[PDB]
Amino acid sequence: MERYENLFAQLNDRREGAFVPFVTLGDPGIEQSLKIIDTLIDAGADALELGVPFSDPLADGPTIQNANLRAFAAGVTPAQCFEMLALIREKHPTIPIGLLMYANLVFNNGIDAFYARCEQVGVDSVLVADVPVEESAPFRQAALRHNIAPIFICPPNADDDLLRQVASYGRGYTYLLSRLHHLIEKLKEYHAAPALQGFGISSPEQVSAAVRAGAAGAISGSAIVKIIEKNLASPKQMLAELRSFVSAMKAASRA
Amino acid sequence: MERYENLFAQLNDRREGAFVPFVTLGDPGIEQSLKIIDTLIDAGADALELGVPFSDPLADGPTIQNANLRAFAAGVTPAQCFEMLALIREKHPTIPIGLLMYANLVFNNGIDAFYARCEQVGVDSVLVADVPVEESAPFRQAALRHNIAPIFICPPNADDDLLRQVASYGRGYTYLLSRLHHLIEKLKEYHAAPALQGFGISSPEQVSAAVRAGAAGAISGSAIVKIIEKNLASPKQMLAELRSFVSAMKAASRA
Amino acid sequence: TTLLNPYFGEFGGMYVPQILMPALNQLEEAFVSAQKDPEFQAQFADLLKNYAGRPTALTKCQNITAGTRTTLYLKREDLLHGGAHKTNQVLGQALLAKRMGKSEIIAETGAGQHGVASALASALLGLKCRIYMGAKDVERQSPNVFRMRLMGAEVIPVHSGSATLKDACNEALRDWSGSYETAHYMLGTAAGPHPYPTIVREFQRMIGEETKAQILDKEGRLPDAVIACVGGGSNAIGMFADFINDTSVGLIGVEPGGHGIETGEHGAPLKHGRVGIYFGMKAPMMQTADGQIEESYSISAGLDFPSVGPQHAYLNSIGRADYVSITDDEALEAFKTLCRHEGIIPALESSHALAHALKMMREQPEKEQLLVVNLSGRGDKDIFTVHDILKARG
Amino acid sequence: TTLLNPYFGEFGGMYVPQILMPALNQLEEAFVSAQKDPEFQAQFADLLKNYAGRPTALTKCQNITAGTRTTLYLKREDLLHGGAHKTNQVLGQALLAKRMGKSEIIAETGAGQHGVASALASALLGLKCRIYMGAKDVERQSPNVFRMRLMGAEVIPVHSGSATLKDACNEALRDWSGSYETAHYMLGTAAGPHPYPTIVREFQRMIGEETKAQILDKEGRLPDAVIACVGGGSNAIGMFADFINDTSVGLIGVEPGGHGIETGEHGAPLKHGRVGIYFGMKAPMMQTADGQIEESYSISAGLDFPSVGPQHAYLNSIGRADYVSITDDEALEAFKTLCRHEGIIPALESSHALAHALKMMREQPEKEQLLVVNLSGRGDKDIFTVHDILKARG
Ligand SMILES: O=P(O)(O)OC[C@@H](O)[C@@H](O)c1c[nH]c2ccccc12
Ligand SMILES: O=P(O)(O)OC[C@@H](O)[C@@H](O)c1c[nH]c2ccccc12
Ligand SMILES: *Cc1c(COP(=O)(O)O)cnc(C)c1O
Ligand SMILES: *Cc1c(COP(=O)(O)O)cnc(C)c1O
Repeated sequence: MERYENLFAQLNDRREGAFVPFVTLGDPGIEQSLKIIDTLIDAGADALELGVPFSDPLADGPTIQNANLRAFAAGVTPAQCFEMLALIREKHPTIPIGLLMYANLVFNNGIDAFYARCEQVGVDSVLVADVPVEESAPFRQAALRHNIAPIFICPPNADDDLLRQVASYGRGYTYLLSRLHHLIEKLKEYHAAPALQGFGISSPEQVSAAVRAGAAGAISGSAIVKIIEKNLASPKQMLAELRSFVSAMKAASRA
Repeated sequence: MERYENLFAQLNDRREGAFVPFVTLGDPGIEQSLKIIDTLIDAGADALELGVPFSDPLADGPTIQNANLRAFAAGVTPAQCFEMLALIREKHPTIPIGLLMYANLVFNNGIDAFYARCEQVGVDSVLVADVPVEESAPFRQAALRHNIAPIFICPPNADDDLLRQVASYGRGYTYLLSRLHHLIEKLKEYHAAPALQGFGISSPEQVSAAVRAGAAGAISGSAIVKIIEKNLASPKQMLAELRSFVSAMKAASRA
Repeated sequence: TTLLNPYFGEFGGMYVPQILMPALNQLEEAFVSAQKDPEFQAQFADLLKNYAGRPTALTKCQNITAGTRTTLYLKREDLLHGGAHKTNQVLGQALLAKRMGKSEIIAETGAGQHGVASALASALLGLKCRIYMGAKDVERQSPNVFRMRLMGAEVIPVHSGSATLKDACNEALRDWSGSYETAHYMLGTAAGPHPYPTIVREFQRMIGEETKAQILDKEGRLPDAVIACVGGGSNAIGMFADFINDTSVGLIGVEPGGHGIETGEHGAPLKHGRVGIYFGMKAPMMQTADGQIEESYSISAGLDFPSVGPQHAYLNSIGRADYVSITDDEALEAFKTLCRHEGIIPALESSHALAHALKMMREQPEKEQLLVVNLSGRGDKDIFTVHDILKARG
Repeated sequence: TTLLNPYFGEFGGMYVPQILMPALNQLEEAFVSAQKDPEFQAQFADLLKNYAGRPTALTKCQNITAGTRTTLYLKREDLLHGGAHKTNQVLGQALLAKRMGKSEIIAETGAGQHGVASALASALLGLKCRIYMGAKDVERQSPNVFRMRLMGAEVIPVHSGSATLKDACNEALRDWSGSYETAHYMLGTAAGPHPYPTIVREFQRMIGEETKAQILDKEGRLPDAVIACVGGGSNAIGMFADFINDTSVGLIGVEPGGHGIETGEHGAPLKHGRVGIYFGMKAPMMQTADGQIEESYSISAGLDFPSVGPQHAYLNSIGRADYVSITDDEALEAFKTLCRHEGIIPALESSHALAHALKMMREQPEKEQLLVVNLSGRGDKDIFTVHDILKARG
C-alpha cells in the first residue's frame, strides 16, 4: 500500500496520471519476461500489473489467454513467478507492483500464506479476478494483515451499494472497468482508492481521456501483450516496440 | 393326367417304381437345360418335375436357389420356360411332365389362363409350392378344367383330415415329403394319387426303400442339380455324370 | 379351417407350403386364447408400461403449424423403449411364444430394426433369439448387428441365393418349418400369412386407443384425420384400428414415393403396384409384367418393402382409408422442419407421415383441421444418412 | 446479499468476476419467483409430461438379480425425450430465461450432450441458442454438432487459448457478461456459482419424487439405497433430493474411476481431489500441487469433469451420502450385462451407477436389499466406443 500512496501523491503533485502496463509473468520465457518488464519500467511505467499463469482463467481475454499459453509452454509456475517478483523488487525499490490472480492460486496453499508470500517478495497489491466483493472477506482481511492492498474491480453495471463497498474495502487503487465520469465521481465521494481505468486502453488519447475524466491513471494489457505476440522471433524488436508504445502512453498522462 | 395314369399302370405291370428327376428350367442356360433334360430322359427318367425360376422361392432349398440364380443370370423368363416345355413335349410324347410353381407366377396373368397354357404346351401336372390345400380351390378347379393334374404335398406333420383332402383333391401323383409307411397306407386307403417320395433322395438305396415302403416312386432334385452346379465348366462331363446318376437311380426302382 | 377370417375382402390368406400350416393354426389358436386371458393381458400391459414406457405422450406442435388453421399432435412412439413402435408387438409376440411353451425366437431382418426389437424382447423374456440376415445386409448394418449381439441374439449371416433379405426370410421359414414346436417366428409387420396381420394389429392397437383417449382429453373431440407411414403397415394399422368405426375420422396411410412414382424407384405397391401372392399373402405388390417381385426403394430402409399388409389393401378398396405417397425429398424436408421447430428428430420413416400432414396444412392453410401424425420412431439412426445427403447437395 | 444460501457448508458460493454478479442475482430472484408461481409450475409440468414423456418408468430388473436377495429397479431417464435426464432441467432453465424476458440462450459443451439438450429446448421454446465449443471438440463430435445445427442452434467453434472446453466456457461467460439482459447462460450440471447448483437440483428433483411414489406403489416401502453416477452431479442430486430427509435411504454417488484411481487418470475429485475454487464455486477438484486444475478422464465423456457440485461435497462431508468410484472396465461390464439380460442399452455414464449396484449385489448375494439405480441415459451413443474397445480387446 505505501508504494501506491507515495506514487499517487507524487503524480498528483505533478498533475500527472499513472500509466500501468499489464503483462503475464513468464511470457514468452522467464528471461525475456524480466527484460520485457525492465523495458516497460525504463520506458515510463508508473506501476506494474502482473499476471500469474493459471490453467482456467475464466476472465482473461483472447490476447491474455495466449500469453498464459506461451508462459505455460516455457514451463512457468507460480513458484517461478514469485522468484521473478523478488528479483523485480530487488531491482526497482519503489514502483508499485500489483498481481492479477485467480482465486484458486491464492487459496491453494492457504489464503493467508499467499499474502504472506506477496509481502515477503515485495508485491504491493493483489486483484483476485474471480472473487467479487461478496466473497472477498478472507482475501481482503489476509491482504491487510500483510500490508498488501486488496484491489477491487468497479464494473460498468455497478450500483451504489457496490461503489460504497469497493470504496470501503479497497486500497492502493480501484480497478475501473471501462466496459464513467459518474462512477469516478461517486468513488471519490466515497473516498475510494485512486481509480485506474482498464479494458481496451491502447492509444495515447485514451490515457489522456481517462485522466481528464478524473481517473488517476490507466491500465493497458492486451495492447502490450500483442506487441510481445507479434515479435516472438525478434526479441530486440519486441523490446524496441514495447519501449516506444509505453513511452508514448506515459507521455499522454503528463500535464 | 392321362400320361401319369398310363405311366403308373405300366410301371405297376412291371412291378417297378418311378424315378423322377427335378431340374430348374433354364439352368444353366436354355440350350444346356434342354440337353440336360434330354439326357435325364435317355438315361431313364420316368417323368420330370420342372421348376420355373421365381424371384422369391420361399420353399426352395440352397441348391435349388442357386439353380434359380443361374437361370436368371441366363435371362430365363416364364415365357421362355413355356417355349422350352413345348419343345420338350414335341420331342417326348409320353413322359409325364410336372411343373413346380410358386403362386404368383400362376396367379399373375390369371389362374385359369396359366392352366390353359400348361394344357397347350402339353404339361401334365402342376404343384404350386406355396398353396396349401386350404387355399387350393381356384388352382385345383382351373387345373381339372384343363386336364392338368393338381399336385399336393403330403408333409410329415399331416393329420387325417389333410390325408383325406389330399387323396380327394389330388390327381397324377401325391408328393410325399420324406421330411412314412403309415402316411403311405392311409393315402392308399383313401385312394390318393400314387405317391412319389421327395426330399433328400440322393442314393439308389433310398429309391429302393421308397418303393419297398409302398410309394410308387421317388423324386430327386438337389442331387441332380448339384451335378449341374459342379460341372458348369465341362458341359460334356455334366451330361455324362447326369446320365450315370439317373441310370443308377432308375435301376434301383426296377423289380 | 381357422378360428378367425384369414382375409380382409380378397386380400390376405395363408399362402404358405403345407408343412407350415400347423404352425400357423397353432399360433392363431394361442393368440385367440391369449386375447381372452386376463392374465396374459395384465402381463403384456405391465411390460408395455413398466419396461417400454407406455403410455407414450401425444405432443401438440404449435410452432410448426403457426399461421395456419391446422392443429397438429404427434403420437410419440419415438419415446417408446427402443426408439420405435416395433417394440410394442414384439413384446406381445414373445409372450405368445412363451404361452405356447416355446423358448426360442426366429426372426430375419434387413435394415436391422426388426432384428433389434426382436433381440431386446427376447433378452428381456429369456428367449434364445436367432436372426437370419442376408450377408450383404450384415456388412451394411454394423451398428444394428452389434446391438443385436450385445443383447444376446445370434445373428446368422445368410450366403445362400443372392444373400439378401429374401434369402434370410427363406432360411428363417425353413428353420421354422422344422423347429416350430420349440421356436416362434416373430414376423415384424402387419403382413405375411394369417394370423400375423391380425396379431400385429392387435398388438399395436394401443397406439390408436391411447391417441383417442389423449385427444378426447386435450381437444374434447376426435381427430379429423390420423396419418401414418406405411411400409408393411404395422404402425399405421396400430394407429388406425381403434378409429375404424369412427367414420368421421380420416385414416391416411403414407407410402414412400422414393425418387418419384414415375421413376419406378419407390415403395408404394398399395397405390402403384398390382395384386399378387407372396410372403404368404394375397396383396398389392411391386412386380414385373411376368410376375417376378420387383425391388422397392426409399431413402428410408424401414419403408423399403415391396408389398403392404392386407388389411390396408382392404381398407383402401372399400374407401375407409386413403393412401398417398411422399418422396425422399419431401420426407427430408419434414425431417429438418421438425428438428428445427420442435426440437424432435424423427425417424425418416415417420418423416413421410409428417411430410404429408405438412402438405395438407400448407396446401390449404385456412382449412381448420385437427390432425394426428403417428411419429413411429426417432431419427438418431438417420443422422448420417441425412448428413451425407445434405453434404452431397452442398 | 442473496435470497438463498449460496453455500452448502463450506462448499459453493459465487466466485465470479464482479461484472457477472448482477446476472447471478437476477437469475436467483427469477427462480425464487418462479418456484412460487403456479403458472410457471403448470407450464414446466406440461412440457415435462407432454413433450419430454414424464413420468418415466421405474423398471424392475429380475433377470440381472436372479439368485441373489437384491431387488433392483432402474429409474428410466433413458426413456426421456433426448435420451438422458439433461432434458428435464434445460426445459426449466429455458422457461426461466423467458420469464426474465430473454430470447437467447448461451451454452457451451464438450461432449456435445449438454449442447444437444440446450438446442432442443431452445428449438421448442423459440429461443436463439448459441453454443460455444472448443474447435478440438467440434472436430471430434460431428454427430452431436450436426444434431445441434439441425435443431437450429448456432455452434461457435472456439480457437482461442487451447481451443478446448475451458476456452469455450471462457468465451461463453464473456459473452454472457455483456449480453445477460437478453441472454441466459444455461449451465448443464449442478455446479458452478449459486444459484445454479440449487436451480439444477430443483429442476431435476422430479426424478427422485417420481421414484419415491413409484417404489411406494410397487414395493410398499422406500429403497434401502438409490444409486447414481456423478459427473457434475445433476442426475444424482435429482435422484437424491426428495430422499434426503428419509434418513433410512442410502444415497450413493458414483464417480468415474477411469483407468483406476492409482493411475491418476480418473474423474473422482469428490473422494480423491482437493478443495479449490474454480468455475465460480468452492468445491473438491482435481488439481496439481501448485493449484492448476488437472485434466480428468473417463471412458465416458459425460463423466469427464474435474470437479463436482457443492451440494454433493457437503452431503459427503456430513455423512448423509456416500461416494464411490467405478472403473472403465467395471462400467463396460455393467453395460454388457444390462444389454444381455434386460435388453436395455444404458449410457456409459449410467453404467457406472449400475456397475456399483452390481457390486453391492455380487459381493453380498444373500444381503436382502432394495436398490434403485438412476439410469440417467441410453447408450446408443456409446455403441461405437464399446465396439472398438471390445474389438481392440479381441
Ligand atoms: O487487456 P486490456 O483490454 O488492456 O485490459 C487489461 C486486462 O486484460 C488486465 O488487467 C487483466 C488480465 N486478466 C484479467 C482478469 C480480470 C480483470 C482484468 C484482467
Ligand atoms: O432337392 P430334393 O431334396 O431332392 O427335393 C426335391 C425338391 O427340392 C423339388 O421337388 C422342389 C423344388 N422346389 C420345391 C418347392 C416345394 C416343394 C418341393 C420342391
Ligand atoms: C419399421 C418402421 C416402420 C415401417 O413398418 P410398419 O410396419 O409399416 O410400421 C415405420 N416407422 C419406423 C420408425 C420403423 O422402425
Ligand atoms: C451428462 C450426463 C451425465 C453426467 O452429468 P451429471 O450432471 O452428473 O448428471 C450422466 N448421465 C448421462 C446419461 C449424461 O448425459
